Amino acid sequence: DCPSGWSSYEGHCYKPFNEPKNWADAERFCKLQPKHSHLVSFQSAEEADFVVKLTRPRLKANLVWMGLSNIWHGCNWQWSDGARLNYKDWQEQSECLAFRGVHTEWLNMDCSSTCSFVCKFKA
Amino acid sequence: CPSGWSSYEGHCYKPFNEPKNWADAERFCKLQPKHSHLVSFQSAEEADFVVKLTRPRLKANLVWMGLSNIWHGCNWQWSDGARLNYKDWQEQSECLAFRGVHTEWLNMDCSSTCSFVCKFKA
Amino acid sequence: DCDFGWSPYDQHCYQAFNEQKTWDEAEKFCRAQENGAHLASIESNGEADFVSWLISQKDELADEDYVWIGLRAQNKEQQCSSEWSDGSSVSYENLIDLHTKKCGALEKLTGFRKWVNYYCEQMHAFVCKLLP
Amino acid sequence: EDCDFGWSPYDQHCYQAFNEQKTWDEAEKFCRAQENGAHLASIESNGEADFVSWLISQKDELADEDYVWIGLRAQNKEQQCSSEWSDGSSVSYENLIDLHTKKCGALEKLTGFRKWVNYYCEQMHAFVCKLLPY
Repeated sequence: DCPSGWSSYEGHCYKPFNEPKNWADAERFCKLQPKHSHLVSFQSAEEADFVVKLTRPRLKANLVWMGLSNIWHGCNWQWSDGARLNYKDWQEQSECLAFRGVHTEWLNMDCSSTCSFVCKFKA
Repeated sequence: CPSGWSSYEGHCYKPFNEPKNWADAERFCKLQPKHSHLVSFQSAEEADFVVKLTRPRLKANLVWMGLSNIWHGCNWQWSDGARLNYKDWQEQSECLAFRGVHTEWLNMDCSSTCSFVCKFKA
Repeated sequence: DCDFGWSPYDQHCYQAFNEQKTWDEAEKFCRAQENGAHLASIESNGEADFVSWLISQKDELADEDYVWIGLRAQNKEQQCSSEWSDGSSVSYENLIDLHTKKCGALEKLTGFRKWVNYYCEQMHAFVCKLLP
Repeated sequence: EDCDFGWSPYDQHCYQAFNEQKTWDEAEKFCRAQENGAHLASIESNGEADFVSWLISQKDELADEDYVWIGLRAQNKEQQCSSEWSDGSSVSYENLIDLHTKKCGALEKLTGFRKWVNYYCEQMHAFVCKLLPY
């Protein structure tokens, strides 16, 4: 079961927050909850639908963080000519994933953007 | 280069208008007095030379080059990571050809019949 | 058990979608279904037949000539012959006006059974497969 | 050896910046059709980064371009490269249907055509070819 202000779906508890935060601050806010939580993860379409039913009333059209960060690191970048990728000069930016409180489709956002969020833990 | 063959950068070339499939063309090149192969292109300048050579008698006919079965060796895999044990491919092979007036490559069934050019190192 | 809209065969669930999408978008669409499906892999004659039947029963697919399945070439090259018949390696190539065929499809002309390689960016119906 | 007409020498390679706007894949294909088989430029040192930035800056026709393709390409097949959620679970379900691939590298006008950025592969932009003549 779920504490007051949280909602239950298949053994987990979920709560949306409106306070805009960057990804790292949002994830930390969930981690500071009395039951240590995380930004929402989606394991199914039915789970995503439930979550947007939660966000729709108060988060509305706001962007909402989900628990995937730095999505362009780990892509196994290589040179088309087969040269060694030893020298590096990437811009220092990272992107994280978000959804709209209205829709389940994912969106890439700069990790320093401030968005609403939803926290999740297992009951 | 010997009589009937044309010279370019240390290699010898000869165009043939007799339509053959890819394998029969390649075989034919191998069976000439100087053992040759279907033409290979190592630069754009070489492709330009060959097209100059073909234009007069082969014209807009498709002309084979020495690349065969181009869709085999692509490391085909399943997007879900399943083992590719069972195979149910259509039996078809493609090979590459060029038009006798332009350097752009075209993928063709290897059993189509095209003109061709042979090549060997002098 | 399969969910609504899906058809069972030998422990997996399948659905043919009539929405025409590129191979990549079709795969992305399958990943957004249920607990994350993929384009169908075909691992036996019996599965090959069932997927053919599945396609044949989609009335919306009557005008459709190719249907995407999950076969994808992993080689980065635009054509997969790395040597010329003369033994030399391929470096120069003029593939400017040619589209590559690095994705696998089932085709109406051959009864949606035999696999054919085809152009990834062409837009076609597709079949997803999952474990329920 | 020797750079052909239109190509610029730096160290042992020849380079050319093209204002023809092409997708990443078309740009790589076009480079492979040049001379003895060029490729989109790899950048392997600070001096080469300086050189490529200068070369783009020398191209009058590239005045209003925002991105210029170079040969950086992601090899991971996934459409986003985080395979674990922050909660530790593996990614299976994904809902990327509205988005487009960002797995190609470019130089960008905003930062002087020096720092690498990733951008959308199917967008048409100017590009730079690098050749080892032979």
